[PDB]
Amino acid sequence: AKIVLVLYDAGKHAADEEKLYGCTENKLGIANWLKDQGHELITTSDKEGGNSVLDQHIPDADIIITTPFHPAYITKERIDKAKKLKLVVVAGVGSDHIDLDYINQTGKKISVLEVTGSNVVSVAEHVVMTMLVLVRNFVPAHEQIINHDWEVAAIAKDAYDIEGKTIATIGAGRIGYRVLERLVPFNPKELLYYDYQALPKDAEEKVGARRVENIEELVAQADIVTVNAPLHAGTKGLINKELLSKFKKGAWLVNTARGAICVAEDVAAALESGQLRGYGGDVWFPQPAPKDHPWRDMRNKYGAGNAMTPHYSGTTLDAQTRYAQGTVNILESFFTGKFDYRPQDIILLNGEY
Amino acid sequence: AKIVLVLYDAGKHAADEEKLYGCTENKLGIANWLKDQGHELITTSDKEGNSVLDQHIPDADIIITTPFHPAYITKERIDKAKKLKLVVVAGVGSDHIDLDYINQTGKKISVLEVTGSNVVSVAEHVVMTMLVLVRNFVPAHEQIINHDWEVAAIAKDAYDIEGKTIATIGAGRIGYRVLERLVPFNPKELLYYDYQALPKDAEEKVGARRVENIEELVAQADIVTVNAPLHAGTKGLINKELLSKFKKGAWLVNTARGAICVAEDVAAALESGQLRGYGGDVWFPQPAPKDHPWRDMRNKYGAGNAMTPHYSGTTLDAQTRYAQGTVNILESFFTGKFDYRPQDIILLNGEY
Repeated sequence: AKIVLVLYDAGKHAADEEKLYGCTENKLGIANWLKDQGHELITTSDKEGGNSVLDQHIPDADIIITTPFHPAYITKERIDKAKKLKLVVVAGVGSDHIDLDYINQTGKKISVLEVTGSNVVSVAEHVVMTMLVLVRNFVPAHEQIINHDWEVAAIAKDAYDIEGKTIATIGAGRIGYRVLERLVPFNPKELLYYDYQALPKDAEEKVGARRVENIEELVAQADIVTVNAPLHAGTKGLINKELLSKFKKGAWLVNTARGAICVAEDVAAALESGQLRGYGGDVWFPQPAPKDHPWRDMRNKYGAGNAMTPHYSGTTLDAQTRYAQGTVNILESFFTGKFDYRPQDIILLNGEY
Repeated sequence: AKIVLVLYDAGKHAADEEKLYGCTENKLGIANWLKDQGHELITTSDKEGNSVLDQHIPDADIIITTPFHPAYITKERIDKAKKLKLVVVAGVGSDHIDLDYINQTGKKISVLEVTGSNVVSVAEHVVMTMLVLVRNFVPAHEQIINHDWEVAAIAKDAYDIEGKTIATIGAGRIGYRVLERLVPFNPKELLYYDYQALPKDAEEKVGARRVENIEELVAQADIVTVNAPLHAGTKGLINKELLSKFKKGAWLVNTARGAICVAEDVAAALESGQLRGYGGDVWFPQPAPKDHPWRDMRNKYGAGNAMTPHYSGTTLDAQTRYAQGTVNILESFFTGKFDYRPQDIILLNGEY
């Protein structure tokens, strides 16, 4: 079987860290396994333009493996040319780069699987970390040290404890809930959530969570807001100038979900105005963020309140090990003809939901 | 009564933030409370050198200090303080007060601090610092603001805190609250070393296992955090010998006292990879000199440093607790009820 694996080139970084499975140099740790089984593995980061290594191999690829961290766009056009395509894998979680709709609507016999649950802890930790960084004003504090300064009042004047804050999640899916779980022993004033359906009463109670009917009422009472929902018609451009005006004045906002859920210039304005005290997270639109993206240079009135990182929260080394293992499991399920996939991993099975 | 309150000048920052109580400009938010009660308040930052503190010491009934800008209540000052009845720390930490001398004199001076008021603030700082180091946040943010984007450069040394073995040296108020906050992160195990056991049911609440000696503790730990007082057993505890027994690539956090570490030994361990990261907000000497080795030290990747100035206990939330607790102490004294919170007492009329 011919497998096309699309990942980024990690360059010298792959040489520094053998556990960095998720790059072209290290090949998810599956190269020898595939070779020993008689399979042909094409690994490439070249995924854009008709001339690309990806497109060269598409016509006779049996399997394509992709990553949200360097997503090969498995478009209608590519699917149509992929005459032997049987399985598309996401070595991680997130599938917007694959035209699931097209596969399902046509009824093409193509399975699409991802390593469900493998990303969740990593992102949830990143959220709580980012909350803490922002609320406790860590960034300018650290900057003082490395700049050979020491002016405690300059930091203290905008530093709080997370204790006694009201904390709101937009979305209480796997990540949102794991964030709430992690926030419990921090003794927030209250944990709150908005979602299209309720958490079960026992789940709500385990984290002391209260359901708020609408986002406007949710954000109005929240010291801290975190976005943990997918990008869709209900969430695209959700965090805009209008909704931001409904936030608590000097609220902190974290988004490790999708960049497009925010209107980027609206967030920058709100931070600079004091409507937000801080913003952080690792997701951008466009992504990778251009060098000029407003979220890079945006600061609050004190020159802080920015806890942005490149998009990496779900690709820690621990997450990458789970992605690599999960990819092997999926591939073994396929190669053996068992198709004994983990039910949660199945996005489409031979084109069906 | 005459109350001398020794803080620091926050300058323009005091005007920026009204909840910044711990500075001379804002006078713990007690200046009017004190005047309304008929007391005289002297506020100064001048504590070195005929300094203003020294001018007022001879007839101060009460001196209020802050551990963040400590006025040293020295042997000489105790001698000169003819009316001294009460010394208060608007916060927690009494290193700057010669308690041994006060006790020795037989003078009826109470010394109180707002016990418990800094604990959550420091505990949060610890867990934050752990996450920042483990998840490799510092170089990640630096990329963004440097207009770069190279995920692999960050990911190559970024881990989840989940599945890590985490150890605290000391399981007192801060140490225990750190452990409590770590529980839902699913660590492989939470461990502690201390001179006394956690009460059984507190031990079981965080799933902690006691380790009998420090060497054994640090040898199995992915992350170590220092939450012990500075004394004979802990001064220079974290030296090159002990560090060489750390798990290779461990993360170390210290928000307790700078002097529990040997500064150059920690820096050496970070540069060599014995530590993957070091963080915390305590320094020795403090404030840190401009070339203090902990400022510039990095792991081989140019990261592994999550140092801050000494501010974890200075958050606005803690400062509110300090101001309120200082009111509580003062009013217990003023009313002559002396109905102090038992945990606030360091000396009661000179006695431990």
